[PDB]
Amino acid sequence: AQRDYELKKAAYDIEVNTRRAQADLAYQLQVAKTKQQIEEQRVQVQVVERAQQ
Amino acid sequence: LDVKFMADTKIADSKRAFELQKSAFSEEVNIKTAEAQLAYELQGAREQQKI
Repeated sequence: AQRDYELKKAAYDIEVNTRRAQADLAYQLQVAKTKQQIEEQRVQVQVVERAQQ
Repeated sequence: LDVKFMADTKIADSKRAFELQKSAFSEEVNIKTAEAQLAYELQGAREQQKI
């Protein structure tokens, strides 16, 4: 009876840990994507600055 | 004493069946325990790829 319960617990824990790992790291991925858009415009100022110089 | 030793044998044969099955069940538990512990890295390393 203990074994029958232990195996389902471990089986469900695989999915819970998997989904938690995804959710945990989901923030930094978007932070990278957002910075990707930002940096393009940060250095775009250099182009405009040089053009007036 | 003759009956004693015979009683001790039947207690041992009962012991035998139990410890044998504990071992079989523990193998299964131990196996899926490792996976439950390490799944965070299997997913973590896989997510660092996109990051």
